[PDB]
Amino acid sequence: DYEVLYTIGTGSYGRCQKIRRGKILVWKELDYGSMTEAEKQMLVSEVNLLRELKHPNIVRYYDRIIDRTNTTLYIVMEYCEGGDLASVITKGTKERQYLDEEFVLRVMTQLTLALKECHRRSDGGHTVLHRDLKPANVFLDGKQNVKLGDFGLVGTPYYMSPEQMNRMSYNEKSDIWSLGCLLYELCALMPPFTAFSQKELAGKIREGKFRRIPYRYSDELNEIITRMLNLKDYHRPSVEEILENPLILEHHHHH
Ligand SMILES: CN(C)C(=O)c1cccc(Nc2nc(OCC3CCCCC3)c3[nH]cnc3n2)c1
Repeated sequence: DYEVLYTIGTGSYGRCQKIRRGKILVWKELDYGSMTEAEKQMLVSEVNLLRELKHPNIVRYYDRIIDRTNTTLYIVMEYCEGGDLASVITKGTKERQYLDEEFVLRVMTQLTLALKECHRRSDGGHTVLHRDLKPANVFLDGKQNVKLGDFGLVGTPYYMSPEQMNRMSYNEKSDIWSLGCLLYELCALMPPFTAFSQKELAGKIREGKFRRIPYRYSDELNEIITRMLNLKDYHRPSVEEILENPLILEHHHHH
């Protein structure tokens, strides 16, 4: 059993609390109480799927607690001392300091490794797609290594992939599109498409145009991020094609 320190916040899946076993962790509070037998069964399936993922750049699963009185499944996971990537981005904006290209390459490399484990399971395993890849779902450890978490169970691109816009199923290249949006935003300190309404946003995406990332950043880094933002999913690189990029070196794999 564990002790609750405080509530960190509330995600779309439910509340997340900082807890202590004296190992510091978090749990995600998944309330199955309004669910039918069928819906609860789906929940079990997804949680069992996600439970299997293991990777140094994926938030580590630790345990599950079934609390029948509270009608709640508590999913115990790694606490990430460094916070989220969103706060890094807002920090850069406030300080008027762009992130170093080296740090961007570390984030791109580690997130792509994380997604590689999902898209290409190292252990046989059923493929998983993240489905909610945005700076708020990317956490950081004490050394600011990437820990991808909060797997998916506005006038912002993150909630409009071209697959959504075209009524086609979310696929692995839809994850890559979101990765492109995220890395773009890390470099420019703003998303590649901005708008006041979904309609205006859809218009901007459909044109597929956006500013170059800042000239701080090499042509090679601009090109691979841009490639992830191709309108056609088959023009976007797979995780293997990303990792083959000449920019990505051994030391980008862990800091
Ligand atoms: C808003 N935010 C990221 C924080 O307050 C914060 C600050 C320092 C360390 C952490 N550390 C952390 N935060 C998490 O989820 C954050 C929570 C999720 C629901 C939406 C609001 C914010 C974690 N999930 C798994 N491991 C985690 N480690 C979070």
